[PDB]
Amino acid sequence: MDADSLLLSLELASGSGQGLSPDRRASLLTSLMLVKRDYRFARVLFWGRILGLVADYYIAQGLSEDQLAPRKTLYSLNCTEWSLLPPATEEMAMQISVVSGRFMGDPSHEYEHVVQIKEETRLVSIIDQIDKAVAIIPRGALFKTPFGVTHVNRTFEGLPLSEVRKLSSYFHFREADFLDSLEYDIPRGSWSIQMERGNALVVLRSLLWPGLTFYHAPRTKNYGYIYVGTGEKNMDLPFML
Amino acid sequence: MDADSLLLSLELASGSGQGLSPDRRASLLTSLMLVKRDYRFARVLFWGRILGLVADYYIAQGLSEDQLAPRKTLYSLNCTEWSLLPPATEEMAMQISVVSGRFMGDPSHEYEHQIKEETRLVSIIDQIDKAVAIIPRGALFKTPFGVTHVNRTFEGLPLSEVRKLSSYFHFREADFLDSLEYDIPRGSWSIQMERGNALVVLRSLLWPGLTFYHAPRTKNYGYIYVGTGEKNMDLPFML
Amino acid sequence: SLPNVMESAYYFEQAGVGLGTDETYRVFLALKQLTDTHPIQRCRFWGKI
Amino acid sequence: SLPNVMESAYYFEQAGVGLGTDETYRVFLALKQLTDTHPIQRCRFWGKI
Repeated sequence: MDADSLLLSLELASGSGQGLSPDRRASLLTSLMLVKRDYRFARVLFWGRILGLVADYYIAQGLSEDQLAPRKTLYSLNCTEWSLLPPATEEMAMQISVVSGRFMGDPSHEYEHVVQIKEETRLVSIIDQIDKAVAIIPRGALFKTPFGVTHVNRTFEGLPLSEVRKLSSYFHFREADFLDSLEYDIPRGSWSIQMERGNALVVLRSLLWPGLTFYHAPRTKNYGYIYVGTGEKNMDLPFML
Repeated sequence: MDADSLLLSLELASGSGQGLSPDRRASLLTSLMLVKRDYRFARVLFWGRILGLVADYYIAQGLSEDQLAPRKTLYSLNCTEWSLLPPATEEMAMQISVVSGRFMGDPSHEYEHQIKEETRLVSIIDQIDKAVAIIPRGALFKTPFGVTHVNRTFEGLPLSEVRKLSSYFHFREADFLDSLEYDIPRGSWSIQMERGNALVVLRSLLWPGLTFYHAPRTKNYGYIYVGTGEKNMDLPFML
Repeated sequence: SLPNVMESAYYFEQAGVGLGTDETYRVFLALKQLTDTHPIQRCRFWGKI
Repeated sequence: SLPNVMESAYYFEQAGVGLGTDETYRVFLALKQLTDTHPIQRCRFWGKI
């Protein structure tokens, strides 16, 4: 969700069912635009909120000049108090496999396997394994220039209604007319496409990670994705569908 | 305002204060969608309110493919039944010059100064739109066929001429249409900003109750008149 | 015989949950239709699955 | 010392008047700054001129 547009982009009113209170949303707007000030991102986007158990982590992203790679991620327990996370990598992705369950509410918290897993490492890892293969770019928002993927489509007019139901008009945010569609030999039926708000809103739900809500207004250049959930992977999907 | 914007409740975020209630907002969304159904308007925009003494008029106009074409004005008293008003005339503008005061909310009401309340409503909405109805610079470009369409790459206004009245045009006949800065008394438009620089608010002073908004670097714009429904002739004393 | 679903939705918004004002008022009117249709002592917005 | 600005603003929304929840919550926080700064028995959001 683009930082300037959470008051425009209401997941809670869109049918996500969980989201930001006005206190939180207010703190997020001012604190995210100041996050743009401090660390010179070209764009700041609110990522979502991991519920946890004791305290709620509020997560934000910051993008450099237009590319899919430089995706810095943030966290805050009191919205305004933003702290830059370390970069993610395969070592921390592997390391958090030995831990399961809900997030706590304290970055200094440590688990036991005896390998020690900091809550901070769990946050950064789970954040990245969320963003790979759920974060939607709609068809047409981005293309690949021959000199690099920048090409933020300033002329984007949304998706026509015929293309919306198909699931092939939605691309991932991963480093892939150039990206991998949501049909990527993933578990079939892993996406719930919903026509909401009188056919003026397409609500997509990631069933590999419940709480992930993505939407775009049809025929319009508003789109964004947000994670309001538990933070654990729903591997359990193929038992359901 | 637009239906998408009616969902956003920018009527109240602009600081006009009066705005609309959420019950009315939902009812307007449904009924303006079906006004676009029953009348095949290219767009259906909520113009705001004329605040009366017994009831409040709820007004929306119909935009054809040509956005500057003479547009078909509607009214409602309960957000659901939309009644189509007749078009306005110079003669009908001349009749209500003897009449002043608050609207009544009863469209059948008669004034002895006879004048129908529909006459007042139609000519006041007409006079407001001719005098005051903002569009930003770049939006509503003239197609070469002699017809105006919404500039689909308007892309907002940058912050440099957001502050200037020259970057703001009217919804009427005058190739660019008619700048605000050729509109007297000088200073007849207030300029204000929302939180951050996310949105600029323009408040009409000749016609209080109008609050045009605009998000810079975004194609989200619109205006509503929520007010008394009379011209503030008192303005040059106050400036 | 309805509850004040909007007051509840207001507290829900304070906590950061609910379906938003628009959809919640729509559900409130639907519950009003339920009360009109059936002779029911209660009609509570249980949830949205 | 402070009033419940948000309950009032919710009823304002129901009546139709107000600044939206966002700006009203800002005004509530600013009133709290005024209240912890100054020795105020009772405070009230008078209006926006």
